[PDB]
Order: sequence, then C-alpha cells, then structure tokens
Amino acid sequence: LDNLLRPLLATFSCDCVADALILRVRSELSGLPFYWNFHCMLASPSLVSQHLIRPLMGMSLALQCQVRELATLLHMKDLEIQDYQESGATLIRDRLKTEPFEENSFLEQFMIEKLPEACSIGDGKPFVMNLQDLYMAVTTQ
Amino acid sequence: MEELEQGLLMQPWAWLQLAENSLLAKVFITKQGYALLVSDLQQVWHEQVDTSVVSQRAKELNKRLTAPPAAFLCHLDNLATFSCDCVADALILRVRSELSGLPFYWNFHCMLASPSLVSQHLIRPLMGMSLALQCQVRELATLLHMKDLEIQDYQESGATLIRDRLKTEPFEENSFLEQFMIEKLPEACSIGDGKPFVMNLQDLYMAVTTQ
Amino acid sequence: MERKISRIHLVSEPSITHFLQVSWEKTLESGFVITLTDGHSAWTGTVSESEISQEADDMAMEKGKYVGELRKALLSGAGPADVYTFNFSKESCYFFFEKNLKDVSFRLGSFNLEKVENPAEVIRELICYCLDTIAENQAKNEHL
Repeated sequence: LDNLLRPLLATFSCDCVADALILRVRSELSGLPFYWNFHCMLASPSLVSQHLIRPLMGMSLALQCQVRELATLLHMKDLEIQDYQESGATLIRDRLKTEPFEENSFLEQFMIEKLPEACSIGDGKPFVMNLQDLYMAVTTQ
Repeated sequence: MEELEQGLLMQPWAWLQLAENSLLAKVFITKQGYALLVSDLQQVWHEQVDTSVVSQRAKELNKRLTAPPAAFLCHLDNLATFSCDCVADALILRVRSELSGLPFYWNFHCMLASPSLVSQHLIRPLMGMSLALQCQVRELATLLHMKDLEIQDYQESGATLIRDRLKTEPFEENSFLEQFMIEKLPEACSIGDGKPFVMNLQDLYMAVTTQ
Repeated sequence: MERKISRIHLVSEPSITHFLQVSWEKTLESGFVITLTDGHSAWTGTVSESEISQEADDMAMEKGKYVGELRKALLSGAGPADVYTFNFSKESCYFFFEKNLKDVSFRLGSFNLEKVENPAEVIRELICYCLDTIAENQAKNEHL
C-alpha cells in the first residue's frame, strides 16, 4: 500500500455511506491483483481541531508575521534607496525604480486585485503543494 | 434569519474572557433574532434563535420589566459577566449583563456546531486566508527583489552609503523562512487564547468571507 | 418621618396635574403610604418593605439601588436624563409607574390603590403643611 501510495501522494473508487467515507483501491501485486477498501468514519473535532483548524490558524497568523516582517524589510530597503538618492548623490538606469513601500496601499490593492484568487480553496491541490512544509513545522511546534 | 446566517458568515471573530477560560465568538444580531458561533479553540458550538425564543427565554430567565426581543438584541449589540457550561454538548453560555440599568441574564444553549458550517466558517475561510497570506508574502518578496535590483543598480556604479547603519542584506526567501522557523516561529504559531486572531486577522477574515 | 409630595400628570389626564404624596420614616425601603389626587378626588394605597424586596429582586437588582431609583422617581429625585412616567386607572384603583429609555417604557412598580372617602380632609392636611413649609423659607430668606 505504501509503495503504491507514496508515488501518488492502480485505480481508486470512493463512496460515502451515510456518514462514513469508503475508499476502494483497484491495483495489482506480484502480477496478481490486490483489492482493499478504506472505511473512514467522519473524523473527530479534536482531530479536526488538531489536524486542520488550530494548525490552519497557525498558518494564518504565522504568515501574518511573515507579511509584517517582510513589509518592514521593504521599508528598510526604502530607507537604503533613499540614502542612495537624497544624500548619496547618485542615480540609476531608471528602469528599476520601485515605489516606496507602504503596507496600507499594498493591502488595499492585494485585496482588490489578487485576493479573489489568493484565497481560492480549489481542489486543495495548491494547499497541499505550497505550505505543507509550514504545516509540518507548526504541527511540530 | 438566513440573513442572520449570511451576515454571521461575514461576521469576524470576537474574543471572550470567561472567569474559567477564554472564548472566541462570531455573532450576527438583527431585530429578527441572532446568529452566533462560539468556540473554545478546541471545540465549536452553534446557536441560532429568533425573537419568539428570545422572548420566551428572556421571560423565563428574566421575567418582569418586560420588552420587545429587539431591545435585548440591541443591548446585546452593545455587548457584563460571562459563564458557560458544556452540558452534554450544549455549551450553555451563561451571561450576566447590565440591562435597563439592572442585572441581566441569558443562556446561550450553544450546541456543537455542524461540520458543514464548520467548514464554512473556519476551515474554508481559514484555508482561504492562509493562501491569501502566502500570495501576499510572494508579492512582497517580488517587490523586495525589485528593490534589490534597484539597490544593486546603485552598487554597480558608485553610490556609497553614508549612514553606516542603513545596510540591508540582499533578500533571499529561503534563509529568512529558515530564521523564521528557528527564532520566531515558536512565539508566532502559539495558539494561546485566541486573542491575536481576533486582534489582527479580522480584516482578512471578513475579506475572505466576502470572497 | 419624611413626607414628600410631587406634582404629576397621569398619561390618562394630560391636562390634569395629579399630585403624588409620599410619607415614610427616613427610608422608602421600609414601606410607605401613598396618596394621589386631582383637586376633586383622592386615592390612597400602601406598599411594604417585602413588596420592595420582591420588586427589586424581580428587577434583577440590588435592593437600595432600586431604592435610589425610587427616590428619583417618587420623591422627585429624577434628573434631566430621567424620564419616568405614571399610569393609573381610577376605575380599577391600580397604579403603576415606569421609566423611559431606548425610546421605550419600563414598568418600575405598581400599586393597589383605593379611593378615599374623605378627599377634602387629606387635602386640607396636605395644604396646611405646605403653607407652613412656604412660610418657613420666607422667614429664613428675610433674615438672610
């Protein structure tokens, strides 16, 4: 089962009896076929708590801290570029000039333009690609 | 009613101080009734009530000096002493408040919230906000690389730094994610009592609920 | 022994000034006798300490705080933000009185009343008292 799943994580079928989700594998082993069925009852809200929500809250706030510190880094690089122009008495090619960073505008524009796609749930595909590392780390912490 | 629900869905989270513990709540009040959701950051509960239940229950809990349910609803909007009990799963929130210049009392008989709405209110929203936050981090990072391009443009030709304390190391995500993991991830990801969430993230919460 | 009389208007009688007289021993909580009139007829009722306890403990309130409120309402201790309102039916001899906040009324208490058989006698008594009261302040002002 492990050798089959780790690559993918053979064909699969899933069905939900009233509450439980039932997962069926069609595959082969030793040339011979192997059939197994998964019988997954709706998970517990302590399990839901610990595996999704509390970690997912954790995601949200940790990335908030990410944004805060990265915004302040933006401001410090603004200070460096200002030191370059106002007193450094030097210019550039004028093709790389960047606007001084402010988080309020940045946020308004992110939420006006990018947010409709930034928060998209989708298939859970982007979730399981982009942050599972942070997922793991915060589970550990 | 369903307006109560949809508004609640857009309602951000408050944070509650009980004498026993802390709580987080999102509530949608109208003159028609209320839409609440409460959690202790391990479990969630739900209660939905209209003015008839409001009226009868207030009468039982609070009797004379009587009024329109909407008046109580208004005072609840004002938003006192909070207590609760997890009778079997009816987390019965017991609130003593001051209404009409006098002691008030209500019980929110908050049963465990439903997995559908639980998705609807935390997980789907939480997942949404976390992903939006990652998009924000990516965009701030590309901005910092634009800035790194601009600074390196100065560094290739003259442009000596005057203030010997304004130096910034070139921005590369991986190492800073690492230092975030080591130095400050523990303090950051600490769940605590739900206070930081109600403090800082409600903007994004309401935004993600809208989207 | 404290007496306190108050010019009032029942909602049923906007143009009639009614007069609320209160007599009590330093303490409205201990119980009091109440008399209402309108210049042609008068009524009297009575309330006890335990009645006030029961009222205040159905107010969800500390007794005494509700007593201060009562001082405001019946002994004219009401302030500018205070808007009490009084209702009485002469046919039923039932009084009650309320408090106006949130564009709404809140019945504070309510008394069983009875019409007095001798309105003119209580009237003479009240107004003799009042005359005396007047006169005192007059003399005081003179000296001052």
